[PDB]
Amino acid sequence: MSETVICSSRATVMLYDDGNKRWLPAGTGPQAFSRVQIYHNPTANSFRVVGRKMQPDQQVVINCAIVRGVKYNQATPNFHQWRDARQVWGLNFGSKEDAAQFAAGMASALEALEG
Repeated sequence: MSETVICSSRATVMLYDDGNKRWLPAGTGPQAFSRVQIYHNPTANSFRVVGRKMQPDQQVVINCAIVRGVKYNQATPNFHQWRDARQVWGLNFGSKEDAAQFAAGMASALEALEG
């Protein structure tokens, strides 16, 4: 299998546009939540998020890498916004378990990457 996934949460990934101060659908225009999973690649001691929509289309809404530099902010019980380089990946969740599970793996990444 492609690398070793960490966790999986239900949410509609969102990309912030500091240029205009607001959020913006990471993937394409349409929306309908997405199954985002984290990738645990210890071969290089690095992590990366990967999520796709929940429709026959199957499109990745998130595909970035996190390495001892991003720290989950968690705006609300059902939201996770982190600042990596210059962008912001604020994904909106649908259920408590989603936002809770998502941070589960992630938190592990930021912990095995930072120290």
